[PDB]
Amino acid sequence: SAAQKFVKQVIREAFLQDASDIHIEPRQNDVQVRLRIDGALRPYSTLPKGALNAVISVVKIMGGLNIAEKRLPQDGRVRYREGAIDVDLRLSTLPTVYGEKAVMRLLKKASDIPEIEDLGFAPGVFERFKEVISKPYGIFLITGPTGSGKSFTTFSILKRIATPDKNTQTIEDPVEYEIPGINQTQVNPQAGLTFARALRAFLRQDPDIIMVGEIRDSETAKIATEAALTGHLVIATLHTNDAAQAITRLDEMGVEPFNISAALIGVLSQRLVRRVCEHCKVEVKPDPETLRRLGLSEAEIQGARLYKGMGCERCGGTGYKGRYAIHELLVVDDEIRHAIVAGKSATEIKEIARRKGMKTLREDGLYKALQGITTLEEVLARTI
Amino acid sequence: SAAQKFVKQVIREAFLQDASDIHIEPRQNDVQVRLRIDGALRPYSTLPKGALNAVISVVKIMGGLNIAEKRLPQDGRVRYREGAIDVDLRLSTLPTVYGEKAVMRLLKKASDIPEIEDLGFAPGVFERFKEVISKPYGIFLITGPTGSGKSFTTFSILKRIATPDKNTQTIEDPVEYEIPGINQTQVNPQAGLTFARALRAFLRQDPDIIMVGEIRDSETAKIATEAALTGHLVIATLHTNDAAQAITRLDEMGVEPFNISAALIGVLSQRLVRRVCEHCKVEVKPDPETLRRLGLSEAEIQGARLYKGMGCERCGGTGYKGRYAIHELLVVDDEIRHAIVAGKSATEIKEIARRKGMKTLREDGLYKALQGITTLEEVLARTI
Amino acid sequence: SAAQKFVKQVIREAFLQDASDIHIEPRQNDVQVRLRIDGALRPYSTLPKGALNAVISVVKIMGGLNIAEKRLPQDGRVRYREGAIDVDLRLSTLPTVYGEKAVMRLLKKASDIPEIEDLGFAPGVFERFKEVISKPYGIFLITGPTGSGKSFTTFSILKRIATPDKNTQTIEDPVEYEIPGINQTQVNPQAGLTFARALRAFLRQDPDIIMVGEIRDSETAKIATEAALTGHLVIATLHTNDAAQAITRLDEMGVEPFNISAALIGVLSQRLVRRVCEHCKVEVKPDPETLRRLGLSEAEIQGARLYKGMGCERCGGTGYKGRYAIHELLVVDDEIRHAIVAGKSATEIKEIARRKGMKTLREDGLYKALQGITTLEEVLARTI
Repeated sequence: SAAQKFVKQVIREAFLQDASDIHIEPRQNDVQVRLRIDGALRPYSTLPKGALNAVISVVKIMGGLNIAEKRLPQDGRVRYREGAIDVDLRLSTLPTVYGEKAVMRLLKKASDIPEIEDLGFAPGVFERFKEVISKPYGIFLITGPTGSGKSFTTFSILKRIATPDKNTQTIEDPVEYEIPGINQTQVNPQAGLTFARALRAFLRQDPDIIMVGEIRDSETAKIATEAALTGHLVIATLHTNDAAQAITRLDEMGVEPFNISAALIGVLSQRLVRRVCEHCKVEVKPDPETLRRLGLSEAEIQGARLYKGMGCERCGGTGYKGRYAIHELLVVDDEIRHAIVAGKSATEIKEIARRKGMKTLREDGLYKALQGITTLEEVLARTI
Repeated sequence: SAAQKFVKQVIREAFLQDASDIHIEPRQNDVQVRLRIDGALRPYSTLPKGALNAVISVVKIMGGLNIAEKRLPQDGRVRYREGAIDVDLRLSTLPTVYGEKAVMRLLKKASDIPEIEDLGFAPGVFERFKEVISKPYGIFLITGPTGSGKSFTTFSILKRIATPDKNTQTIEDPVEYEIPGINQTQVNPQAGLTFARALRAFLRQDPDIIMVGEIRDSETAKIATEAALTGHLVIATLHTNDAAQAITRLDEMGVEPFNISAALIGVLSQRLVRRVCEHCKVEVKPDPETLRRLGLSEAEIQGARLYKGMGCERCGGTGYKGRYAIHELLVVDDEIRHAIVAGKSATEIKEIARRKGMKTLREDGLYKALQGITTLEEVLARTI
Repeated sequence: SAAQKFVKQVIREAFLQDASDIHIEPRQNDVQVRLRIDGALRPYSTLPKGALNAVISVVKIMGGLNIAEKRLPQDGRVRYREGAIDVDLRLSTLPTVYGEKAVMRLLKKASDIPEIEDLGFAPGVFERFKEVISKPYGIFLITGPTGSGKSFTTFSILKRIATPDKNTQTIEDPVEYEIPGINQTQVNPQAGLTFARALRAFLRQDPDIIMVGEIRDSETAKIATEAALTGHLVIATLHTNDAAQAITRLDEMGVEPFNISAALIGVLSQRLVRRVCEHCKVEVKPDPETLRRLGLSEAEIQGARLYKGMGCERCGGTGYKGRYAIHELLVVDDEIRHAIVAGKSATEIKEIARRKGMKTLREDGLYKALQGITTLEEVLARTI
């Protein structure tokens, strides 16, 4: 009874709450049910400990798992739908000394991916961003922390450029999104489709745009670079604290600087900071020391403002609803390319880049705090 | 019975005075019982030879081990109590030509998990420990050999962050702490549920917090870090005698250096020394050879104070009263992150960190001796 | 499965437009088939998504792949020699969220068998080509994806050296490069005539020249090696992406390292770079660091004049007009044979040959970029 109601009730709300994840997680006497909302788990409900196993068996069914294989941890995919609700789930079940556990991660659709316009870049760098991502060929990187939008930006760009005339071709594991116009290839070690193999397949597929879900394999750093040189547009993902580091990372991973230089068109770093919920938005003031570090001066600081939430139903009482992306844009030109071929470091490139207009990740963040998206605190609190 | 009371009482003293282990050994009238309090097998008491069977039968009957079996070894788990103590032990016995031997290991209960404030950090390093482990995301490494205090540090941090409202998924083999609010997977080869398989599921299962009791499987090291890279807060336990080299060790475990860089919030190397009993502390010379080897300053020698234990009864007659943890904390800012992605060694990472003010394991320990808590020599014995 | 209707209409159009590739794109509700011409795609037709699965399934049959196997993707060459439409296709059923994408890359026809002077060899690789092919003993291996002219050149070797004084016999799958006056055999796996089996007979013929159309089978790697080992010129297509890697590749395929070195005399990799159409030969004088990092002799980096096609209504506006061959023949001597047994990296064994006069593909292609034939980017794209 309760077990069947339970699985579907949590899943239904997870989509409605836009939880990124659904948890059915057993404890000593009961099961704590939690939804990952705006990047963090919070309680939803509880199951009786007995209901737990009935519940886990039900989700194994929901994801297509082998219901009989209760010794080994398993996973699969739930095409969970309810009325207008439609988000695939990645279901994973696991034994616990407290009974079986199950979690259903929300996977996404083309309709969840923001337009390139919805990504959150400062307008200055955004127009330059669009100019870089619109290039007929060349390396464009999107790098950084969880939820940063490395994936969403990558796909916002890929969808934009996945026009009738372009083989937008990607590497995902499993496919994260359901998107038309783009060949969303899934990594499959049984087939030999490792990330490096999947990019070898990318070139064999005669592509227009590469998407490397994460450039982990050294070979993917090189293949993505080759792709750029071969006349493909290259979009690839890393985890860096800045754009100059991401270029540096292409060299740290073994990509020759003469290719990075010829191929590179721009590097983007990106991260998430909480967004103030509109239903409770209120004007507050910023910390002037941070603002002085931005170069704002007393002259502009005197009129500076930040926003926070007062709390509302939309934000779950936290004052914030969703998180927004912050962007660093290393638009690449001749001086940067001369620095790259020479083998220059992230610091050396960064100095050129800022002189050339590279609004920094931190700066775009603090800027968005100042433009009313967030607070000059959350920005600082989500980096290293 | 005398044996049952003996066992409950020795266990109480062992936990109360901080033994790592309880040693009950074969002797021809009488049985020698020692407690490894503060690392030394301090004498505790004795029993008639026939007590080897009565007392060990208690160790086994409680452990869940077969009493009659005296040829093959056994290893169990018991929640034991007397006086101020109610704490878990591992229970094991050894087949012996002279009659069995039994030793019980001082596991702590979930309810005994210390606040991070209770881990022995001086206020300075403490605030940094707190700031590191409380980072909204990333991996914290806890390192060292038998006698380092890893499980308390490991679980202390967990106590602070894995509230009942947060999803947590822990790997143990077998379970030591249990711990409502946190899902605890016990590794089970019957299934094929390795630490790696346990984490394979944890990753797909999206907990906020991941804990691994021992990073032994390569895949386990990688996954725990993978989550930590972008947003999960991860606690990992492993063997290393240097906070910066620990980074190198995680690289050795198969975790991509770039993954480590992004994930890592800090590394703590630990060691425990004997605390001097207050009621018989002896202010010492201090010894010039011991001091020379350690490098103590006249500022310390002529004003800070080192003590030895003389004997105060309350110390088991050995002059000491419990372990004093010594802590070497590497705080991972983004310069150290750079060093990591750059492939830098402990020397390079440590030198950057010391240039930033990082206190070494010997500097901390010696301070602790100089705080009048421990002995100059106890510190020396576990460092250079 | 029709599916196949489109597969056939598409293939016919792809050849007529000289598309480099066919893209049967699995989509959300349908399948979008696109052709690649001069750096961009154009749509041809669509199929129902259900037809996609039928496409994937039938193309698997076509490639000799298992139609019943869709737990994983498959790939292979399809002998679609449909009269006027007779370019061989590289089938890659790469799995996406919408099913596998049936890419079919176009592999070239005999295209007349050239003299070695018609291949565009630099004097370095040219004279060495002449030297290597003139031999009575040893394997002359050629690399790059079919369509890059491997077999074009492989058969050029025979055209030039299979004189009335020499016993020549070749085996292919299917015969791709016919040469009048030369005895050609086609494999027949149905009979059991693997390449190895044929080559085994070739050993038995005490031939002067033994051709292998594609050294792909493990048995064949061993026998093709024996083909030369036993005292015969062997000429072969080694279907990999690098001449130097081709050496190591025989070892990768299970060929005794020793037999491989005994068996080899020269390995050529070749590619074609897109041309700059004269009009837009803009002398983008090089950054010497690019050229130096490319391993271009200092003498050459100084004489170097890099180009970039402007794009340029006569290209256009890609910056390029058609393709131009570049070459790297690793003439083999004893330094190379040491390296062959060793299984050295492509770069090092190639560099050894480079100093023998083998303008590496990077030196040669770059030299051609440096003359305005092609551009930096194309060279890097083809030579990294």
